[PDB]
Amino acid sequence: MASRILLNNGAKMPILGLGTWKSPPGQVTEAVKVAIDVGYRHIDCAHVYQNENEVGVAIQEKLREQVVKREELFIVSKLWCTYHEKGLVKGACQKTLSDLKLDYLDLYLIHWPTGFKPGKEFFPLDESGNVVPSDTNILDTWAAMEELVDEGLVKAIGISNFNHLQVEMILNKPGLKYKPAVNQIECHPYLTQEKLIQYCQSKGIVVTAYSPLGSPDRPWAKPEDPSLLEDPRIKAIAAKHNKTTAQVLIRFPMQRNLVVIPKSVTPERIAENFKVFDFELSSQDMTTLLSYNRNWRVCALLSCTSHKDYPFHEEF
Ligand SMILES: NC(=O)c1ccc[n+]([C@@H]2O[C@H](COP(=O)([O-])OP(=O)(O)OC[C@H]3O[C@@H](n4cnc5c(N)ncnc54)[C@H](OP(=O)(O)O)[C@@H]3O)[C@@H](O)[C@H]2O)c1
Ligand SMILES: O=C(O)COc1cc(Cl)ccc1C(=O)NCc1ccc(I)cc1F
Repeated sequence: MASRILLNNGAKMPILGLGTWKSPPGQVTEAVKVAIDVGYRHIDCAHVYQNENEVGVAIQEKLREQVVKREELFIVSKLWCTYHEKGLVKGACQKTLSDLKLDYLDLYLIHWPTGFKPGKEFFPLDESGNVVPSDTNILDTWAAMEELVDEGLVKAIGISNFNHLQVEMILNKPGLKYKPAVNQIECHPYLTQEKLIQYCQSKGIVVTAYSPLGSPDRPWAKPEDPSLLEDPRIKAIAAKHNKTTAQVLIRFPMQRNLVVIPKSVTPERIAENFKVFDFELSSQDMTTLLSYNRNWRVCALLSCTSHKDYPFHEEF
């Protein structure tokens, strides 16, 4: 299987990338350096992760060392919810560019479909704990994203955590100039996303699977939640292939024509996670993994559920 997938902007995107949410700032520079040294060419970032400066130090060092050329890297970031307004989008993108020490992003995503009140706080709340919306909508935010392409700040634009109706709304936007290249969504054997993936793929939108290992380090994890890495059924498939459970969990979305972005700051795991191009899951393996779906989400948040554009009320 080829290492990159063709986007609807004409550029190629590496199907494996390194995730950076929760990567501590004192560890992520080494994580990204190691990743690039062992072959990663795609890094998934976001302003809200609070570690783009440190990710950028690694990228810049590897470019300066001539370990890789800029054209060989595929750097992704995301517009946070408190920057959905017309007059804030460019500055948000530029802050990310400055922190990453880049003059363009390969892909810039609307991180969530919901706009929040601008200000210092990433999750502005009212006194009862509900997020405070902005009156921005996904269509006007999209027009602002299109401007970034036309200004040379980003090579591609896309969306993240958009449900099928929200994707459809973007595709049906009056005067749409650039289609979204990517929809980045949670996807793993407990949340298989067949409906949303088929819709996006049918429209030429590439899907990126986040939390492919079930995000065991998510800060709201409960001791009782289901665990992909410990699931004996997945362990069995891994054993049959002489691979680790994580390697199976990474290969799974790859064979569905998805991009996948496992996170690690552990050098041995960063390397392990990249060794997924030399085996194949059978169709039966794939269908068996799909059968484990239970519609379980890592990524959901009660404080945001009443926002008009919160994505997870719809079935898909
Ligand atoms: N667009 C969005 O809204 C959104 C939401 C969630 C995630 N994402 C992106 O997707 C990325 C991945 O998702 P995620 O961070 O939620 O979780 P994940 O990649 O599913 O899991 C990360 C966890 O798995 C561990 N791990 C990694 N490789 C392992 C291995 N080979 N064996 C055992 N454990 C392993 C990591 O530990 P160590 O790091 O300690 O090694 C970490 O605790 C994020 O970092 C972010 O870039 C985007
Ligand atoms: O959103 C992400 O990329 C990962 O999740 C988070 C990352 C950070 Cl730095 C802070 C918070 C979250 C988090 O609560 N995500 C869940 C979530 C956020 C926003 C909305 I709108 C809905 C959600 F489910």
